Amino acid sequence: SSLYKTFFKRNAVFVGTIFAGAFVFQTVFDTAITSWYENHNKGKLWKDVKARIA
Amino acid sequence: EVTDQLEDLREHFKNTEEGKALVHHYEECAERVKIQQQQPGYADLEHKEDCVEEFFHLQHYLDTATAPRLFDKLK
Amino acid sequence: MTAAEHGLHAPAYAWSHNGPFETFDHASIRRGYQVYREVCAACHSLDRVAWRTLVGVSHTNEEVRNMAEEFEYDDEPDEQGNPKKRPGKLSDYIPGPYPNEQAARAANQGALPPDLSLIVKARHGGCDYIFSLLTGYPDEPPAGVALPPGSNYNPYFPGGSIAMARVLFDDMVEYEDGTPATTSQMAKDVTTFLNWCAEPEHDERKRLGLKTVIILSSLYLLSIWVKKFKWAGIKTRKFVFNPPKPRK
Amino acid sequence: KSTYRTPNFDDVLKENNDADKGRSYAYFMVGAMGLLSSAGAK
Amino acid sequence: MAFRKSNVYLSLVNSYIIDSPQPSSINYWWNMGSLLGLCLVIQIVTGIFMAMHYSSNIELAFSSVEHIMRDVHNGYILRYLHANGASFFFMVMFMHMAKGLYYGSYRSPRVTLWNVGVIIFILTIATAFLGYCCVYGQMSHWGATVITNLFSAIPFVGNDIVSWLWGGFSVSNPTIQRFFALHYLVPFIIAAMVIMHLMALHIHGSSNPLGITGNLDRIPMHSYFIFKDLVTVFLFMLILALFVFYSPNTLGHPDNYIPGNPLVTPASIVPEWYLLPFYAILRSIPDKLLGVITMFAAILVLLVLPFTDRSVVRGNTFKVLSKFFFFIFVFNFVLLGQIGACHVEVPYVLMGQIATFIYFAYFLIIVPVISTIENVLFYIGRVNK
Amino acid sequence: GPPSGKTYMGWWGHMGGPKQKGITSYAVSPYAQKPLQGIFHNAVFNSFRRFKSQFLYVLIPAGIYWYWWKNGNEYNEFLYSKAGREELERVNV
Ligand SMILES: CCCCCCCCCCC(=O)OC[C@H](COP(=O)(O)OC[C@H](O)COP(=O)(O)OC[C@@H](COC(=O)CC)OC(=O)CCC)OC(=O)CCCCCCCC
Ligand SMILES: CCCCCCCCCCCCCCCCCC(=O)OC[C@H](COP(=O)(O)OCCN)OC(=O)CCCCCCCCCCCCC
Ligand code: HEC
Ligand code: HEC
Ligand code: HEC
Ligand SMILES: COc1c(O)c(C)c(C/C=C(\C)CC/C=C(\C)CC/C=C(\C)CC/C=C(\C)CC/C=C(/C)CCC=C(C)C)c(O)c1OC
Ligand SMILES: CCCCCCCCCCCCCCC(=O)OCCCOP(=O)(O)OC[C@@H](O)COP(=O)(O)OCCCOC(C)=O
Ligand SMILES: CCCCCCCCCCCCCCC(=O)O[C@H](COC(=O)CCCCCCCCCCCC)COP(=O)(O)O
Ligand SMILES: CCCCCCCCCCCCCCCCCC(=O)O[C@H](COC(=O)CCCCCC)COP(=O)(O)OCCN
Ligand SMILES: CCCCCCCCCCCCCC(=O)O[C@H](COC(=O)CCCCCCCCCCC)COP(=O)(O)O
Repeated sequence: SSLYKTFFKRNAVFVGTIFAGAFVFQTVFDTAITSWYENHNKGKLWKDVKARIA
Repeated sequence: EVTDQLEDLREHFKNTEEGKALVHHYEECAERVKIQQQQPGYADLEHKEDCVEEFFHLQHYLDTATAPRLFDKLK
Repeated sequence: MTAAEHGLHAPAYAWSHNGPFETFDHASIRRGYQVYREVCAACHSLDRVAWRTLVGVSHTNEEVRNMAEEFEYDDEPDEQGNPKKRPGKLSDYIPGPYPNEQAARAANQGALPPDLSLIVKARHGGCDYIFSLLTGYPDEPPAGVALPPGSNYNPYFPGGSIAMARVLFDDMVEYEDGTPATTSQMAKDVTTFLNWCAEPEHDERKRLGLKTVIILSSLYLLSIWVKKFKWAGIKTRKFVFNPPKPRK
Repeated sequence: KSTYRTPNFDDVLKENNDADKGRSYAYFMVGAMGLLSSAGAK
Repeated sequence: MAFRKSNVYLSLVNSYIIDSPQPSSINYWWNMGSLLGLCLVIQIVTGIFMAMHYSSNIELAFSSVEHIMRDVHNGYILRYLHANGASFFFMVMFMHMAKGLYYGSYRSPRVTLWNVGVIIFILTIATAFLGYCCVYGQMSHWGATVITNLFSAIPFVGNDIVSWLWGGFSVSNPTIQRFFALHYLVPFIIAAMVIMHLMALHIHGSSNPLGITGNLDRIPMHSYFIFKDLVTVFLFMLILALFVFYSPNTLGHPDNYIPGNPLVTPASIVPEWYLLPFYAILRSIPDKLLGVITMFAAILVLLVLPFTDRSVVRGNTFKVLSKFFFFIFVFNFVLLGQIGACHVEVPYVLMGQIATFIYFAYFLIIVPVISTIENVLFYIGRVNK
Repeated sequence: GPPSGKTYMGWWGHMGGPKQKGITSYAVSPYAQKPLQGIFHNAVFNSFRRFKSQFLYVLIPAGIYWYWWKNGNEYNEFLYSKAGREELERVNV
C-alpha cells in the first residue's frame, strides 16, 4: 500500500470511514440490485403490463 | 381453430412406439375387464380387477414426456 | 397405500416463476383473475384476498374499485337500527358465492369446495398439482372403476374419485388481450393467479433474498480471511524440546 | 540444538514486511467485514 | 487490576467470553454451542415481534398467522425465520449432542453438564411442540389430539389428567390459549437452564478432540474463538437465509395451511420433521402405556450413558470399532426418522421395531461391550508377555 | 466468597497441568505473516488425506442402511401393487 494512515491510525476516523462506506453502500447496492432484478424480468412486471395496456 | 396444446402433445406421444406398446397393454387390460364384467356372480366377488395401474403407467409416461414442452408451446 | 389412494405424481412443469430469480408473470395473473371470476367464483370463496392487494399487481386503481363496487357488503346500521348494505370498496375482501357452509354442501352434493386462498401452498406438488388436477380428467374412467354417482374421475386426486366437474372447456372465456383461451392456457393462468393469492410477497421475497445471500456470502468469505489472519500466530507456532538436566 | 536457534519460518514469512502495507491490507479486510456487518445490522 | 476483572458485572463477561481458557486443538464441532445460543436469540426475538400480532383464540389463530404473513410489514420474514430457525435449532442441537456422544464429553467430570443438556433437550422439544400447536392448522390440531391421548394412557388417573390438559373435552379454545401461554413461558426456563449449563461447563472447561487433558496449551477466548465462532455464525446465517428466502415451505408439512377442522381427519398425521424418530419409537410398540414409557425412556437412556461407557480413553477419536458403531447409530437415528414419516404398513412396522431395538442396544449393550473389547485390545497390542 | 471444590481447570497462572521445563515456543506476528498461503495444494492434498483416512467409517454404515431402506421400499411398492396383492393378503393376516 502506501504511507496514508489518516484512515487507519485513529479509530474515530476509521469507524467514521466504515459508517460512511456503509451509508453509500446501502443506497448503491439497493439501486443496482433493483435495476438488475427488473432487467432480468423484462416483460413480466406490472410496469410492462401497464405500459402494454392502451 | 386453435385447439388445446396438451391433447395435441398427448396424441403425438401416444403415437410413439413406447406409447403404442403401452396403450396396447392398457387396451388389453380394458378388454380383460370388459370380458370379466359379463359372467354371472360378477356382482358378488371377493375383489375386482381394474386398469388403474396400467392407466397410471400410461399417464405417467405421457406427462413425463409432455411436462417440459407444454409451457414452451403455451403463451 | 397403492398408487390409487396416493394419487398419480404430478410432473415437473417449467413455470415462468420457478428459479431463484424469476418473478411472477403479471399479465398471466390478470388473465388468471379473469378466468377465476368467470369460472371458479360461482363455487369457490377467496376469503383471505383483499381488494387492495390487486392494485398495482394485476389491475389498476379504478379497475379494482369498479370491480369491488359491483358487490354488496354489510354497512353499519342506520339511525333506527335497521340493517343496510353498501357497495364495496378497496378495504374489503373478495366475497364467496355461498353465505355459509351448509349452503355450499347443499349446492354441491354434500362436498364442501375448499377456499382457494392457500390451495397451491396446502397441496403437495403445488402448482403442478393444481394444473394436472384441472387438465387431468379423462373422457371416461379406466375399465373396472365403479364411481359413486355424482362424483368424477381424474388420477391426480388422492383416491381417484373427485366431486368436481370438468370445468375447463375450449374457449369458454374471452381474454382481454386476445390470447387463445384453450383449456391448458386457462389452467396455467389460474394456477399462476392462485400462486399469487397464496404468496403475494413472492417478488419482494426473492429480491430481498438476492440481497441477503450476496451480503452474507461476502461476510462469510471476509470472516474466513479474518479467522485465517488472527490464527496465523497459532497455526505456525513451533515447539522444540531439549530434555533438561536430570540432576535437579 | 540451542534455544537461540529459531526454527524455520521462511516458508511462511512475507518476503517484504513493510509494516504499513500489511497492516493496511489487514485493516482493509476487517473494515470490509465491518462494512457489510453494519449494512446487515441496519 | 483491569476494569474487566474488577467490576462485578464485567467479571462474568470476562471469565466467560473473554479470558476463558479454551483448549487450543478444538475444531469446528466445538462451535455448535455458540451457534445454538445465537439461534435461541433468533427464536426469542422473532417470537416477541411476531407475538405482538398474534391472537390465540381458536377461531382467530390461523387468521392471525395469515394476518402476519400478509398485512404486517416484513411479517413473512418473521414467520419464515421463526419456523425455519426452529428447524435449524433442532438440527444444530442434534449435531451438538452428536458431538457430545462422539468425543466423550458426557464422561466424568462432566456428568452434571450432560444432565443439564438432557433437561434443555426435553424443554426444547416441549417448546417446539407447543409452538407448533399454536399455529392451529390441520397437523397442529391432530398432533395435539394424538399426543394428549398418549397422555390418557396412564392408568387410573390419565383421563382426568387429559381433561386437565385440554381444559375441556377435546382440543378447543382453552387448549390453544394455554398452549400459547406455556409456549411463551418455557423458552425463558430454557434460558435459565442454559445459564446453569454454562456454569456446569465453566467449572471444568471444554474437552478437546483428542481425549487428553488440555491444561497444558490453553489459548484465550478473545479474538481466537470469537472470530472462529463469527465464521460459523455467518455460515449459519447464510444457510438460514437460503432456506428462508428461496425455499421457505420445504421443511414444513403442507397440510398445516389447512385450517384446524376437528371433523376431518387427515390422510397421514405426521409431526414436524425432527420429532419423527421419537414418533417412530412410540409407534413401534404395540401398547399405549409401554409406548409412552418407551418414548420417554428414549431420552432418559441418554442419562444412563456415562455409567456404561467403560472405555478408559475419552472419546471415539482413536478407537476403531466405537467410531464405526457410532456412525451405525447416527444413520439408525436417520432411519428412525424416515420410518416414522411413513405409514403403518408392511414392512415398516418390523423395521421400526428392529430400529428401536438397535437404538436401545447401542445405548445399553453395544457401548459397554465394544468399549471393554477395545480396552483389552489396546492393552494386549503393546504389552508383551 | 466461599471456597469451592477441586476442579480440573484453574486459571492463567495456576492452570493445574504438570510442571514443564525446557519446552520453548516460537511464534511470529501475523502482520509479518502471510495468511492463506496454505489454501492451494492444501485443500487438494490434505483434504484428500483427511478424506481417505476417514471416509470408510461413514460410507459402510450409509451403504448398509441405504441398501436396507431401498430393499424395504422396493418390497413395499411391490406388495401394494397388483402383482403382490395375494402376498399382501397372506402377510397382512
Ligand atoms: C445443515 C444445517 C446446519 C447449519 C449449521 C451451519 C454451520 C455448518 C457447520 C458444519 C461443521 O461445523 O462442520 C465442521 C467440519 C469440521 O471442520 P474441521 O475443523 O475438522 O476442518 C478444518 C478446516 O480444514 C480448517 O480450515 P479453516 O479453519 O482455515 O477454514 C474452515 C472453512 C470453514 O468451513 C466450515 O466452517 C464448515 C463448512 O473455511 C473454508 O475454507 C471453507 C471453504 C468454502 O468441517 C469440515 O471440514 C468438513 C468435514 C466433513 C463434515 C461434513 C458435515 C456433514 C454434516
Ligand atoms: C437423541 C440423541 C440425539 C442423537 C443425534 C443423532 C445424530 C444426529 C445427526 C447429526 C450429524 C452429526 C454427525 C456426527 C457429528 C460428529 C462427527 C465428528 O465428530 O466429526 C469428526 C469425525 C472424525 O474426526 P476426528 O476427530 O476423529 O479426527 C482426528 C484426526 N486424527 O469425522 C468423520 O468421521 C466424518 C464426519 C462426517 C459427518 C457425516 C454426518 C452424516 C449426517 C447424516 C446424513 C443423513 C443423510 C443420509
Ligand atoms: C413469544 C415468544 C416465542 C418464543 C420465545 C418462541 N416462540 Fe416459537 N412461536 C411463537 C409464536 C407466536 C408462534 C406461532 C406463530 C407462528 O407459528 O408463526 C410460534 C411458533 C413456533 C413453531 C411453529 C412454526 C410454524 O409456523 O409451524 C415452532 C416450531 C416454534 N415456535 C419453535 C420454537 C422454539 C424451538 C423456540 C425456542 C427455543 C421458540 N419457538 C420460541 C412465539 C415464540
Ligand atoms: C362445479 C363447481 C365447481 C367449480 C365451478 C369449480 N370447482 Fe373446484 N371444486 C369443486 C368442489 C365441489 C370441490 C371439492 C372437491 C372435493 O372435496 O372432493 C373443488 C375442489 C377444488 C380444488 C381442490 C381439489 C382437492 O382435491 O383438494 C381445487 C384446487 C379446485 N377445486 C380448483 C378449482 C378451480 C381452479 C376452479 C376454477 C376454474 C374451480 N375449482 C371451479 C367444485 C367446483
Ligand atoms: C444433550 C446434550 C446437550 C444439549 C442438548 C445442549 N448441550 Fe451444550 N454442551 C453439552 C456438552 C456435553 C458440552 C461440552 C462438551 C465438550 O466440551 O466436550 C456443551 C458445551 C456447550 C457450550 C460450550 C461450547 C461448546 O461447544 O462446548 C455452550 C456455549 C453450550 N453448550 C450451550 C448450549 C446451548 C445454548 C444449548 C441449547 C439451548 C445446549 N448447549 C444444548 C451438552 C449439551
Ligand atoms: C464456552 O464459552 C462460551 C461462553 O462462555 C458463552 C457465554 C457463550 C455464549 C452463549 C450464549 C450467549 C448463550 C446464552 C443465551 C442466552 C442467555 C439467551 C439470552 C436471550 C434473552 C434473555 C432474550 C433476549 C431479550 C432481549 C434482547 C430483550 C429485548 C427484546 C425486545 C423484543 C425489546 C424490544 C421492544 C421495544 C419496545 C423496542 C459461548 O458461545 C461460548 O462459546 C464460545
Ligand atoms: C461468544 C458469544 C459472544 C456474544 C456476546 C454475548 C454473550 C454474553 C454471555 C454472558 C454470560 C454471562 C452469564 C453467565 C452466568 O450467569 O453465570 C454466572 C455464574 C457465576 O458463578 P461462577 O461461574 O461460579 O463464578 C464465580 C462466582 O461464584 C463468584 O461469586 P459471585 O461474585 O457471587 O457471582 C455469582 C453470580 C451470580 O449470578 C448468577 C447468574 O449466578
Ligand atoms: C448472545 C448471542 C450470541 C451469538 C454468538 C456470536 C458469537 C460471535 C460473536 C462475534 C462478536 C465479534 C466481536 C469481535 C470484536 O469486537 O473484536 C474487537 C475488534 O474487532 C472487530 O472490529 C471486528 C470487526 C467487526 C465485526 C462485527 C461482527 C458483527 C456481526 C455479529 C453477528 C453475530 C451477532 C477486538 O479485536 P482485537 O482484540 O483483535 O483488536
Ligand atoms: C441475562 C443476564 C443474567 C444475569 C447474568 C449477569 C451478567 C450481566 C452481564 C451484563 C454485562 C454488561 C453490564 C455492563 C455494566 C458495567 C457498568 C458498571 O458496572 O459500572 C458500575 C456502575 O454501574 C451502574 O451504575 C449501572 C449498571 C447497570 C447495568 C445494567 C445492564 C461502576 O461501578 P464500580 O464497579 O466502578 O464500583 C464502584 C463503587 N462506587
Ligand atoms: C436479532 C437476531 C436476528 C438475526 C437474523 C439472522 C438470520 C439471517 C436472515 C436475516 C434476514 C433478516 C434481515 C433482512 O431481511 O435484511 C435484508 C438484507 O439482508 C441482510 O442484509 C441480512 C444480513 C444479516 C447480517 C446479520 C448482522 C448481525 C446483526 C445482529 C443484530 C444487530 C433486507 O434488507 P433491506 O430491508 O432492504 O435494508
